[PDB]
Amino acid sequence: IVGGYTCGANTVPYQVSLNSGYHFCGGSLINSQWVVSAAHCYKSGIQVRLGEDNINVVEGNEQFISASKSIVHPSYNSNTLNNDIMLIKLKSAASLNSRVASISLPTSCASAGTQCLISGWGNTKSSGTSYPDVLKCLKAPILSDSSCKSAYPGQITSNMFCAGYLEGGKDSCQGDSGGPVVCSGKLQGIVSWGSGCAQKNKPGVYTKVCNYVSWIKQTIASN
Amino acid sequence: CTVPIGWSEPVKGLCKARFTRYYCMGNCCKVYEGCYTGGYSRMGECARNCPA
Ligand SMILES: [Ca+2]
Ligand SMILES: [Cl-]
Repeated sequence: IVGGYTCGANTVPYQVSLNSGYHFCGGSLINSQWVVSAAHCYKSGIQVRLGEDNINVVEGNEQFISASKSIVHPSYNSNTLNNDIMLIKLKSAASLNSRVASISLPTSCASAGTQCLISGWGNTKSSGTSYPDVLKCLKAPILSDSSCKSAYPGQITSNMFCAGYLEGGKDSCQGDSGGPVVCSGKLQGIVSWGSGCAQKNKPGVYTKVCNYVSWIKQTIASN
Repeated sequence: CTVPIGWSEPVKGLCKARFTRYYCMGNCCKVYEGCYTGGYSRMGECARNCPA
């Protein structure tokens, strides 16, 4: 997260870190046995870390659980990043408590202008690299589809939305992928891609979770 | 591993993952952190393929 602030320990209790010997992506806990992340974060050997604040210090609220299944959307396109969504099943159920809690799925899509909360342990610099210990947060608005397509002509599908800023300085960044965009108590987005981070005229692009409710439900029911 | 100014480094991916990859940059392998699918996941596998 570039241009954001410290969320505060366990204040984003649905935020998870995906770890394969190091933090590589985020995710969002949607029930005691399932995490939503980005399909482009797929790799072998994922451990889900729940209840984290400082990902480099054991603070006592962590739950460390292996990913038993990591299921990309079958129509994920690795070139266009369309359908950039993945479901991870936990080998054992998370123990839900005040610090480890699920986030509600949307019933409907969010509208332009809604201010959402975007979070992660990604890079805090738009040039060069600075990875934080503690979880960072950014308040950012959903942009109109036409503004999103103005920024990224030919690149925005119906399964994507832009959120953030056009004048630079505030965005998600590398290491934030897969993590949450939460609007009105609902998981509306997944950190996906953008032209760098926090660049003028290039807001972040997010997977539009409201389009995938049926897929998520059916995937969970069948796996 | 020092990469000289002006050298062509790996193209940064648009996705927002932070993978750790090792790429051969001239004589030596250097670590890259970000949306990188190329190079190698293990330093030693890069090193035995560097230079190339
Ligand atoms: Ca910790
Ligand atoms: Cl090695």
